[PDB]
Amino acid sequence: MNQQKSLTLIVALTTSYGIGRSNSLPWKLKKEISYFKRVTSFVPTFDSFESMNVVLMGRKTWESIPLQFRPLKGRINVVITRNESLDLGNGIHSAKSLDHALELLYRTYGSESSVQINRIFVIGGAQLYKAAMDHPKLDRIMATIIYKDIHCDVFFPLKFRDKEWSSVWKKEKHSDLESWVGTKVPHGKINEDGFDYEFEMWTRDL
Ligand SMILES: NC(=O)C1=CN([C@@H]2O[C@H](COP(=O)(O)OP(=O)(O)OC[C@H]3O[C@@H](n4cnc5c(N)ncnc54)[C@H](OP(=O)(O)O)[C@@H]3O)[C@@H](O)[C@H]2O)C=CC1
Ligand SMILES: CCOC(=O)CCCCCOc1ccc(OC)c(Cc2cnc3nc(N)nc(N)c3c2C)c1
Repeated sequence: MNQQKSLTLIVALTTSYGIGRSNSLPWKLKKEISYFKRVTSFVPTFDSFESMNVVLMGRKTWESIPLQFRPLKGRINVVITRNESLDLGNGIHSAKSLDHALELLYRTYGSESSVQINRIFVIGGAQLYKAAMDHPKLDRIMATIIYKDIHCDVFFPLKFRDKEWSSVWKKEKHSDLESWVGTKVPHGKINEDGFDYEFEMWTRDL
């Protein structure tokens, strides 16, 4: 009664698995953010009458996002942090672990609640990504690959695109990415600001 959905991780990362610098992103990509927004917000139309997605994030990611952009708009935010500390949010949820967030979500958004959960995303940062990679329900990574070894000080925790992980994690066809995300998605290299990047979807078997 708690294991009733897969998790999806969404991340932008360099070819060296770099995700962050000096507690922020070290690139400026508005289209890449709009992608993150489309994907994390997308609900099939028939369901969209009553259903919403969830974004789970570490408290350091929470702080990292500019004040203007919180909570992240038409999704259910849950911030994961290990001491019932002092957050202070407009209906904004707190849990001490990934599984405690899941239980809090299923208790709050039940068979009867007006709002119903479609998909659940883990949106960072490295510490929460590491918990999600270890979680038996994670089966999908939405990766934006950034083809530049931009200096980072925080890294994604498991080299899921490298040969050692290649019997577990498989890159899907672009048409399957678009089928999952519900829209046409740019295919191949996109250039904003001196770097190529591209959108990928990886899966593993549960
Ligand atoms: N490129 C991308 O797509 C993304 C990049 N980022 C970047 O990542 C950096 C943040 O990464 P990181 O430093 O790991 O920060 P995290 O966001 O993972 O936050 C870490 C804090 O969240 C809490 N936490 C995380 N995992 C758990 C867990 N399993 N159980 C309990 N509490 C947990 C802890 O809080 P406490 O200390 O409260 O106990 C921990 O100290 C920033 O640079 C941000 O810009 C973030 C998201 C996406
Ligand atoms: C109120 C007006 O709102 C508007 O007009 C719309 C602006 C939309 C901004 C909100 O979305 C943002 C904004 C900034 C961010 O860090 C600056 C992030 C964190 C981020 C970014 N890329 C990301 N990209 C990927 N592939 N994955 C992530 N996990 C991710 C993550 C967590 C998200």
